[PDB]
Amino acid sequence: PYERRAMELLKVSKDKRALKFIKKRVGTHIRAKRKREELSSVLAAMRKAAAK
Amino acid sequence: LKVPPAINQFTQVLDRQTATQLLKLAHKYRPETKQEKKQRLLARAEKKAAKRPPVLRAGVNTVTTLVENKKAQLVVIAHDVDPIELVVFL
Amino acid sequence: GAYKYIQELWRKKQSDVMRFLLRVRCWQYRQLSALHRAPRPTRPDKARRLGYKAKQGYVIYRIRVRRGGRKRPVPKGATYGKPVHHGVNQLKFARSLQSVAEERAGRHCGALRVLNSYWVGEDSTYKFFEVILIDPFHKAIRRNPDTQWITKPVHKHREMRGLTSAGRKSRGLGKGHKFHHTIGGSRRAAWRRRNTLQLHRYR
Amino acid sequence: APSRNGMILKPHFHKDWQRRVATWFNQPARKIRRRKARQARARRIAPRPAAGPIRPIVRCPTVRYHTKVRAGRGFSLEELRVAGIHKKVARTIGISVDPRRRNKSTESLQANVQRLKEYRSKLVLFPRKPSAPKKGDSSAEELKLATQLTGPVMPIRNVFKKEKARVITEEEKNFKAFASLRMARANARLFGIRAKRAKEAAEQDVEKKK
Amino acid sequence: SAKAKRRNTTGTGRMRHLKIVYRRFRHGFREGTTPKPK
RNA sequence: UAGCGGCCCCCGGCGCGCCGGGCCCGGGUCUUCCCGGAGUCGGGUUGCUUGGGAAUGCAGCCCAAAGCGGGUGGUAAACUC
RNA sequence: CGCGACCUCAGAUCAGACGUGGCGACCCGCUGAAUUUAAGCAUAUUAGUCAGCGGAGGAAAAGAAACUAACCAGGAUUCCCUCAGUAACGGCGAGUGAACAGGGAAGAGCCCAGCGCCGAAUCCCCGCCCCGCGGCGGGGCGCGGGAAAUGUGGCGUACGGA
Ligand SMILES: [Mg+2]
Ligand SMILES: [Mg+2]
Ligand SMILES: [Mg+2]
Ligand SMILES: [Mg+2]
Ligand SMILES: [Mg+2]
Ligand SMILES: [Mg+2]
Ligand SMILES: [Mg+2]
Ligand SMILES: [Mg+2]
Ligand SMILES: [Mg+2]
Ligand SMILES: [Mg+2]
Ligand SMILES: [Mg+2]
Ligand SMILES: [Mg+2]
Ligand SMILES: [Mg+2]
Ligand SMILES: [Mg+2]
Ligand SMILES: [Mg+2]
Ligand SMILES: [Mg+2]
Ligand SMILES: [Mg+2]
Ligand SMILES: [Mg+2]
Ligand SMILES: [Mg+2]
Ligand SMILES: [Mg+2]
Ligand SMILES: [Mg+2]
Ligand SMILES: [Mg+2]
Repeated sequence: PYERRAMELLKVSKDKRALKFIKKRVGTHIRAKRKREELSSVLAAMRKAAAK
Repeated sequence: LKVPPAINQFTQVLDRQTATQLLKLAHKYRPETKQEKKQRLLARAEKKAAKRPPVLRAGVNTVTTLVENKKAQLVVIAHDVDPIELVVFL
Repeated sequence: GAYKYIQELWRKKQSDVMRFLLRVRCWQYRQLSALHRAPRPTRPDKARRLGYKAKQGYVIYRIRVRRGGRKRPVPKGATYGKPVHHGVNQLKFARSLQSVAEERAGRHCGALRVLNSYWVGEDSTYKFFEVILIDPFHKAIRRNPDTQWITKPVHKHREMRGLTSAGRKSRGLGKGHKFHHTIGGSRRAAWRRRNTLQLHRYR
Repeated sequence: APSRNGMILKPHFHKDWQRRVATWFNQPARKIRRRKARQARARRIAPRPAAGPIRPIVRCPTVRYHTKVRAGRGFSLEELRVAGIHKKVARTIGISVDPRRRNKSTESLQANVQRLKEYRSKLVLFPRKPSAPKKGDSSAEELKLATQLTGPVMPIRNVFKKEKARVITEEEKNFKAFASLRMARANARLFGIRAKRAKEAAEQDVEKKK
Repeated sequence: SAKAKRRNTTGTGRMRHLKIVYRRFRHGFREGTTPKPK
């Protein structure tokens, strides 16, 4: 559920508070960062499926 | 409770008439009983003195490995196993 | 192999599906009695990783543990003494609840012999566990040389001496700069060695 | 209650110390029970080396001690692999092993190889079954001469090379040690900032120029 | 009460089995045989 | 009492000759594939303890992960090798 | 409805087995004080100590690196000497207080799961027959009976391996 909600933040383009939210729950900066990039790429997959 | 679809799917089961045909098929390719095993090895001992046909393949780990191997054409499953996590993904 | 699938699945504990299954188990067990024998393992993976072997002489006991801390066992407040040791309510017991469960099962089933344990579920009030026990006299075990080390009489009541996965952690043993107090056998023997005078013959 | 003068000092005799005193009247008997067990072991494993297997040369760590040499745990996996020995057999004839060790230095690896070669030469190996000697075995004279080796087998002696009386050039006369030292410490210290001021000056110069 | 301990311990009474176990151990728990008669 | 002094019993100890069974395993070379243990790490927070001081260890609650990843590198942090 | 597979749970003076208490000098895991010191006392100290509870052996526990280092590098554990009354902690007062490197005693290393190959190639018990039987075993024979695909055995485990 938190991953879904942070995704909805990436949709509404609030990348800093989304990061804040993840860092608040999980703790460190690196883990939060690598998790964020993964979620951006799966949203890219949605961009691909809407494209083709 | 609100049951998620990945479990609900087991309620859709195979019909009686087609299922009987399936069992009709396995009845031909049954694996060998123990007593016949001693007699076949005894006859094989006679063969020693003087190719297996296809059969069923059992066990989840077997099934899945040789699914990755893309050999099996047909996979039958049982609906009522007690911890479902075993089969869900398959 | 399916087991690897099973593993990452049970790691996906937050997922809605796993949540549902654990939720049903926790209800079910809450309605059952607080200690009883399961006929087959709930987690086949955890058992195989830990040592379980589908053979005769292996039993699995489910146990319900009450949660929370340790208030001091004393009548009113009245802890007679100094304001340092007045503390009492928000105090925490040194060992886990998991080792507590193991302890209770081992004491009840004295003849048996405790291998290891794993987690299954939890409410607010309760945790739940699955303790793996063994019969040390069935010949399936005696004759198999890998396992006949448990039959030896040293390992009676391991959980009581803290040699189970939980008991090792309370001992505070480890390698390196973070685990100096235990150098030697244990925390106790360290203190003995540092606080003994060796009065020699010759001095 | 201190009178005029002393070392101020903090003795630790507040704990109940008179309880835990270890007296050492054991000692002589302990020495004997060791000595007896050692003689009985050597009597048991009669011709094998008493000390145990040979152990390799190793450099000491820490700037203080790194001139010395010790015995190690066992011969490395590369020293064995290179000498051409299956490690388990190497295990069986009394050669110390440890796998975990790395081997960065070439002189160490290579000298340990030399040391094993001398050992492998001297070794007087007996048959499994006496009736049929094999290819990889010793001669009858060698079996006759076999006898225990007392003390540590192949002792580690720290040799020093002798340098004859050289003639000094005037160049050697000129070289300035002290200045080179203080200079090099300074460049190492300041190394990072030279690059930081350089990047800032080049970056500002390029934006200002272009 | 260490004195209370000493009032009641093993040495005190018979030890009618336990004293002879020490004797059986002295000869390695030999069993069932006898010596040769004359 | 001394003495590589004697005699008599029991038990063990290393050796040798033979029977009835099991085990039929290796050393290198080149080519193609394979490889890891979750309510656990980690974080916030509370209380005890330790020489460990922006928390050495342990536990309780709550949160809750990764896979060219992770931990450690004795002053917190971001970047970096 | 009745009959039959399984699943889950009971009862049996069922056939065969095991636990239950003692001793507690030495050992292991918990819980856990105050006298007292500071010229007073309240944090510290006394002290993870006496006292309480449980469990063991002739020894126990420990143990083969989620290591030390930061040098041209060392290499499981345990114990002795030294590092040391040091770095550090503390109404910075009273006092408390380690480790690594170095020389020695002894010196031994290993095993699963998984990932995968192999007609489950595995196991226990009964019955019958032969030998032997004061540490209840070796062998042969049963459309004798169960366990086991919710995974038994062989190879093999991070030092790579097939
Ligand atoms: Mg405590
Ligand atoms: Mg004076
Ligand atoms: Mg010796
Ligand atoms: Mg005499
Ligand atoms: Mg303290
Ligand atoms: Mg913990
Ligand atoms: Mg530091
Ligand atoms: Mg009975
Ligand atoms: Mg007792
Ligand atoms: Mg006072
Ligand atoms: Mg006074
Ligand atoms: Mg006073
Ligand atoms: Mg204290
Ligand atoms: Mg203290
Ligand atoms: Mg005993
Ligand atoms: Mg032990
Ligand atoms: Mg241990
Ligand atoms: Mg270990
Ligand atoms: Mg060190
Ligand atoms: Mg092994
Ligand atoms: Mg094995
Ligand atoms: Mg396995």
